[PDB]
Amino acid sequence: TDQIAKNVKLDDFIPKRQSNFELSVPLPTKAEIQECTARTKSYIQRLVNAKLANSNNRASSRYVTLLLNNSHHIEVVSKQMDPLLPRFVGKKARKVVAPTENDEVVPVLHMDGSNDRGEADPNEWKIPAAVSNWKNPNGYTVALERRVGKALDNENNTINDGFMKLSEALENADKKARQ
Amino acid sequence: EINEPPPNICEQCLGDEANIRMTKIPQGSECKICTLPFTLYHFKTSKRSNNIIKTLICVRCATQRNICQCCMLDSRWHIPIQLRDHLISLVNEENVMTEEAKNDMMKRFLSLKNVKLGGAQITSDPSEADNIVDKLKNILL
Amino acid sequence: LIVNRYEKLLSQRPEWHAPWKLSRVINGHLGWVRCVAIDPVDNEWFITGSNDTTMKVWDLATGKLKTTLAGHVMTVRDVAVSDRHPYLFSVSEDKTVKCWDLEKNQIIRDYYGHLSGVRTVSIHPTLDLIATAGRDSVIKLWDMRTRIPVITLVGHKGPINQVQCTPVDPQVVSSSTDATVRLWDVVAGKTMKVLTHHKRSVRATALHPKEFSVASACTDDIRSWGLAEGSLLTNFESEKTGIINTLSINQDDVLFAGGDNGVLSFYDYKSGHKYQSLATREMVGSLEGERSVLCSTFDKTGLRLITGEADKSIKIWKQDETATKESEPGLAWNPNLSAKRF
Amino acid sequence: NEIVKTTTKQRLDAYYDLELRNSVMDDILEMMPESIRQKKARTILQHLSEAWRCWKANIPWDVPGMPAPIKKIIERYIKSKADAWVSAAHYNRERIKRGAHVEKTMVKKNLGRLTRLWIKNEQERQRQIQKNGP
Amino acid sequence: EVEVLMETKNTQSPQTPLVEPVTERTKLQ
Amino acid sequence: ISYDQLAKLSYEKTLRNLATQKVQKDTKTGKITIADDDKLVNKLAVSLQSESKKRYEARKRQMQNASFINDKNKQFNEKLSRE
Amino acid sequence: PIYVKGGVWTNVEDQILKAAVQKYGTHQWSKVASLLQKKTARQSELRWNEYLNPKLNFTEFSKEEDAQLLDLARELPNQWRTIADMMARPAQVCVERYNRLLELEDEEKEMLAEARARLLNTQGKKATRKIRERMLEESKRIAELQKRRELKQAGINVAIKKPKKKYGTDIDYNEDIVYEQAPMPGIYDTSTEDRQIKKKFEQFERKVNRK
Amino acid sequence: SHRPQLEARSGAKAAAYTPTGIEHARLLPGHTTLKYRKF
Amino acid sequence: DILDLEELREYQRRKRTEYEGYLKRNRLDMGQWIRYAQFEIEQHDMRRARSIFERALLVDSSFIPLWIRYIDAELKVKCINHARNLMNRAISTLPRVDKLWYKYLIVEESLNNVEIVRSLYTKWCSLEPGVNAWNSFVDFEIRQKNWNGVREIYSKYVMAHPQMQTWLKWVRFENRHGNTEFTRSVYSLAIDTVANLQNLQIWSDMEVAKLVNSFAHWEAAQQEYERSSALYQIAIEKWPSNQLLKAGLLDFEKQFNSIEETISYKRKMEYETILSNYDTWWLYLDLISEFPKQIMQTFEK
RNA sequence: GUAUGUCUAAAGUUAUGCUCUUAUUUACUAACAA
RNA sequence: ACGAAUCUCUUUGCCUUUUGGCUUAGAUCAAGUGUAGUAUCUGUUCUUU
Ligand SMILES: [Zn+2]
Ligand SMILES: [Zn+2]
Repeated sequence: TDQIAKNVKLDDFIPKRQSNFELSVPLPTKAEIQECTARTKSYIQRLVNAKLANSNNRASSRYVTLLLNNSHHIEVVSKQMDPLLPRFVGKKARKVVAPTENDEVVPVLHMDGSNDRGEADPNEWKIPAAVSNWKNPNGYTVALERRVGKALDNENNTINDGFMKLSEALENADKKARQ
Repeated sequence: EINEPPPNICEQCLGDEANIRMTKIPQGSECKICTLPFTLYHFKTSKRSNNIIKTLICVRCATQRNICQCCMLDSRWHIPIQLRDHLISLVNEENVMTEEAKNDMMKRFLSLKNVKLGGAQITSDPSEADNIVDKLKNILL
Repeated sequence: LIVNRYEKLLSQRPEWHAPWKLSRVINGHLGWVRCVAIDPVDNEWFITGSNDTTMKVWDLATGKLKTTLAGHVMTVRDVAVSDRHPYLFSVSEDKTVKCWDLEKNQIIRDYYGHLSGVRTVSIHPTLDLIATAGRDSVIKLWDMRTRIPVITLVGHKGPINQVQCTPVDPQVVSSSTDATVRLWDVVAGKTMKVLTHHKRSVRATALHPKEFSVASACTDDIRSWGLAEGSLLTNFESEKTGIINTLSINQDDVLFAGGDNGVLSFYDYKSGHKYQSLATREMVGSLEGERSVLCSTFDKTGLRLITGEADKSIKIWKQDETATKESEPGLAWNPNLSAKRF
Repeated sequence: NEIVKTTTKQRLDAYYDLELRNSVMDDILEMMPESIRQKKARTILQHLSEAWRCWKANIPWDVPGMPAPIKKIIERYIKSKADAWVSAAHYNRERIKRGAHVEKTMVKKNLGRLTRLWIKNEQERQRQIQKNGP
Repeated sequence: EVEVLMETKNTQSPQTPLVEPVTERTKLQ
Repeated sequence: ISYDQLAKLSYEKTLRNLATQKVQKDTKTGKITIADDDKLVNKLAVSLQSESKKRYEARKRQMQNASFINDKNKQFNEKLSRE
Repeated sequence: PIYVKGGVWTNVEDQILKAAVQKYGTHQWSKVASLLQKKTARQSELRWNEYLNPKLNFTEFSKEEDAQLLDLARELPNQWRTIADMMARPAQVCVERYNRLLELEDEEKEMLAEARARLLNTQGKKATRKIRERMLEESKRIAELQKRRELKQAGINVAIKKPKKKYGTDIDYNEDIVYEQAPMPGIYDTSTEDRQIKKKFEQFERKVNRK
Repeated sequence: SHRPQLEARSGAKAAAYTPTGIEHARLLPGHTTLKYRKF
Repeated sequence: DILDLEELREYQRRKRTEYEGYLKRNRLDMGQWIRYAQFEIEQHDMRRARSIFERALLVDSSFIPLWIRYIDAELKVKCINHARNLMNRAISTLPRVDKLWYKYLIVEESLNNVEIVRSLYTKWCSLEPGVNAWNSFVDFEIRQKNWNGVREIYSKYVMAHPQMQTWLKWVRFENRHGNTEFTRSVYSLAIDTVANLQNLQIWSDMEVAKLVNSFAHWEAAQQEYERSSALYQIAIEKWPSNQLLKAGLLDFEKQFNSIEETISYKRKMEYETILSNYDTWWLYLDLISEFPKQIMQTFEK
């Protein structure tokens, strides 16, 4: 009752320009571009820093660009460890399968209904089971007609135009010589 | 990854000091549940207390069970997770378990999912917790 | 409700654009010209990536072979000059995303990481960060300076035929074979919104210059999408045309689409009106399937289309300056209504 | 465990060909209006492979039951592949002439390719001779 | 096509011989 | 025949198979308990099993109908011969 | 005895060759040759090309066809392969026609048995070995069961040994759910159904135990 | 037996995989600084 | 063979390991997935089956048969809410495929939750689906004994499919309906709509011609032929390019003058004749029928 | 002869037309001899 | 006779165990014995059916 497939709705199909052309989709604001850049740039710089200080090559350490656990308060610290022992004891290149986490459903939503051309076409589009003159993987024997083909040696006509003249010429030349 | 989630430690466990000084080793151990690197936090409860308390499980695991990261107890009631699941199963329902997969690959996978387990859904929202408590009380009498 | 919308459509008028003619032809490469990309700072030279792997740089004015560049092994599937900084990125089936420097004509930095033959590169307009995606079904994001992958926008469930980097929040438009397109909260590592209005491989996408939108292609339909909300904007009249290879939009709302039929399509980007079909020619010796425009891009001017066809030809197209509303009008636009999308 | 191997001289060909068949397969799926299964793509790609071999032989690849568009597409893709091959061969032979570092195996391969190429050329000349007199 | 206004070009060699850069290094004097 | 038509036509059929012979919502939980007839669901279960069984036996008969070497090839030549 | 190949095409042999051709196709002439203990690869291929291939023809030539032939002879002097092609016939036959116009079983059965055996055996050694291992494995399993069952009958309960896990993250699927991707969260309520199915499961287990 | 490529090794799994923390040869910092245009 | 419990457990394990292994190589072989799920079903462990289905779904959503199989599996164990929830989810994912919707519909019908089937049908129709959906809905709403609200959906069924076939179908329905007043009313409505959107923004001349014909024959069954005549005049007036229209009119005249019929019809035949090339026969016909200026002009031509 | 791959390596998890006899072939295999 | 249901067959529709890469066809087509095994041969006799 007004909830059956509440995720899908027709207004997603509706083109929002087909009604009203020159619906000026605003090219983003320069100020807001500065915002986005600032955010994302900050993020990626942090990420790269993390990547760098992570890695064992101390060489790449020089390109690196408090808390409370309730109402109760506490000081967090990072104890420096012996630079012999592994920096990150935890990480050991685990294989891990990802759960998808597609908790929200999303439609796949195409608008068409082709009957005449859509049914006449498959009779044309139906591809024959490809069989080779080279290589059976499964070793299926098959009919000899289906094996060997081409069947187009027939031509014979345009090829001859000139040969007649040539062989005839030879014959006549020979005749002339002979007599 | 970035240190996005904060550590999930309870009060009793942590001890009654206005300010303790704990340390964080990032990517600092595989957890006790899902064999998976996480930021290991640890601290002596007092300065001169000999026993360090280290954060056994990972934060995702903690959230998932809705527990302390050092006690392995529910963050609300400070009781064994299994026991709390039994209690929950008893009141309001017939069946509430929190099945950990005992296979090393699958456990990781399970840990990765951002989905609360049986009892954790009750104990997360405090309203629901309260409701459960009152129902339990009713059941008693 | 359909009748209302249809009526509204008929009420409006898609504007007249000057039609096109085949201005220049260049039989330059010895393979398909699967990539074409044009320098956006100066509008002087445009490079084209062959299947030979020798991406060749072409002056527009003369048309001559400015210079060859051959750092790759396999087909240079895509390239992308950064107007922001003088770096020609490219990418092959060899999984490399090599960054050339044009201040030296050599390669500078390779971006290792990609599991499978990467199809497309797109540089970020407002950052020193580039996006690339291939058969891996993953759109990676490289920090240029440090040549690491910063982030990996997993999501797509199939190879990812195009990508477009934008300046806004949805910083990436990822167009896949998976019959989808994605907009991403790049910082989050999450698709903010996922448009799916395609039956088939979404294998030709283009950002509009001055609109902040992105057209995408399927086997036939060519949607055009408004990527602020993550909303549809306009279905097109591509009902019988072929599989669209490339889809470069002009400055002046003149959306191009390249057919596997071979037929150059031409649309008014605002409306959808197919204001010119143009069946291309092949080179004398070619076969009739080979006439297939596999690449396309417009200049800064927007008055020269360049098309990387599989006839090993780099065909170029001018708009007719002799044209009027009576001398070559469009193809008499008509919304079909036959259970249609419009 | 994210090993991913680069292309090298040793695995270049295999990678090439897999990329090719992926492309071809994609194109055919785009074309095909029924939205057929992967198992029906096996027929397609296998068909392609046979076509390639036929081209190599210089026996015309004229399978009757196909749709024309598919036949076109495959013809195109083998022409691309063929182009790649022939040019590669030519490059190799100049390389061999130069006396460069080249794989014994690679030189044999090039010999084979160039032979097939030669035969193809030759019998094409025979055809030409036939088709428009001596 | 020898007749038409389509201008074909069967190019081969580079003009700039892989020395002359494609973009030039802007600087002080 | 498309999967559009073949769906509706099969829909029409099983409606003839039908032609042979309450909502309560807790909006806080979101749980829409549609208490309906347990006898009818059982009648669906048995009918649907019977439909699938009928189809299952239909193949079994058609498999037992009969230029090849092995089980698969015989069928593969049959896939060629139908064209 | 080993020897140099040749001889004459016995009809059985021809048939075998045809079968081979159907199997392996017209460009693996070595294999087909191998199938025939007497005849060579080259011989075989030639035979197929010349006599045996069904897309040839040996029907007589019409008067028009005769004219075409003899005219070709007149014009192309004894280039009979070319002439054959022109005709659309095999060459030897054409030549013969032109000329006309101008004027033991144990062994055979051995190769047959071997042949049929081969053609009906279409798998590389990897396959054969694999199926062998499969059946052997099955046998082993049943033997193990027989022991276990025997002991149960005897009164000693022995749990079946796990597969000696190949790697650290190797999975047993009976331990716990494979990769429990749960159903989509419930819009319609599911509680009674959960109960009923649980009961059914437990009941099934009970039945199995009793079974 | 030995089979063509169809569904590529998708970098979804490689993303969810744990880091290695090895130092490859080419990821050593080459051309630290970027160039820029006049604008 | 499969006697004791633990042994069965081992069997289950081994089988799983096989199935799992085969899935690992070809993540996509839905035949393999669905087979595995069938195995789970057979084992009478439903949860695992569900999980398998879910995984399978994730791997490839677009494969409809998988969805159907899962659905039916759910149905099998009388876990109807799960089936329903799933089917809703399927709809949400792939609404533009029909078989899912139909599967849902049949399920609900068998359930005899008729209100819900109406409601869902309303939804599906609202998404501008295929004509097929509309028709099936109508059949349902006719199989439902009532004849109100059906009217509204017919009105909407034009709204989604402005096709003359729709209108004609509606008219046919009203023919089944007892009250003839609405039949005429419907005709009036249709004609009015045609008038309003007169210009080239709908169906061809054919469909309109067909409509006019149908209307004319309805009226023919009814009393008022005056109005039919008026409509015809209006039709010729309102519409140009009246080959179909004129033909229909001619036919009606013949039914219900003779000279006129022979005249216009014959002329049409000449047009038809012209289209073929009996051109002599055409010209002659014209000459005889005529007007005589057009006879001699067209004769000259 | 090998790669390689399995196997073993000990402690008890608390439930009530045929059978036959032979001689011969051929094939394959054989780090067994010649 | 119309309506329906059940069963069998036939025609079509569905392909329902229905070919899953690349390279120089990826390359090259032999001179064996006795000893054993294994299978396959064939005869060979008799028995009883
Ligand atoms: Zn605690
Ligand atoms: Zn954990």
